[PDB]
Amino acid sequence: DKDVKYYTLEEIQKHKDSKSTWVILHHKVYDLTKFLEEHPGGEEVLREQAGGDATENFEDVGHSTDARELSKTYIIGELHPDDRSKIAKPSETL
Repeated sequence: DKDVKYYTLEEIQKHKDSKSTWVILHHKVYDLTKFLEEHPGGEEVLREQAGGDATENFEDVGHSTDARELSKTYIIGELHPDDRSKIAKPSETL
C-alpha cells in the first residue's frame, strides 16, 4: 500500500542542516533523519560519501548480527527521472 514518490534534486540538496536530511543510494532517496538517533554505533552510516563515485561503503556491519544493509526501512521514494541521464543523451553514462 505504498507508492514511490520521486523528489527533485533541489529538495534532496536543500536539506543540508545537520540532522534532518536524506541520502541517495543507487537511484533512490533515503530519509534517514531518524537513523541518526536509531542506531548509535556505526559512523559510516550517512557519513561515508566524501568520494562521490558510488555509495558502496554506506554500511557494512553493526546491526543485529549479520544484517546485509539496514538501508531499506528508511527510504521515502526514488530519484526523479528528469535528472536520471536517460532521456536526451548519456553524457555522464556511456
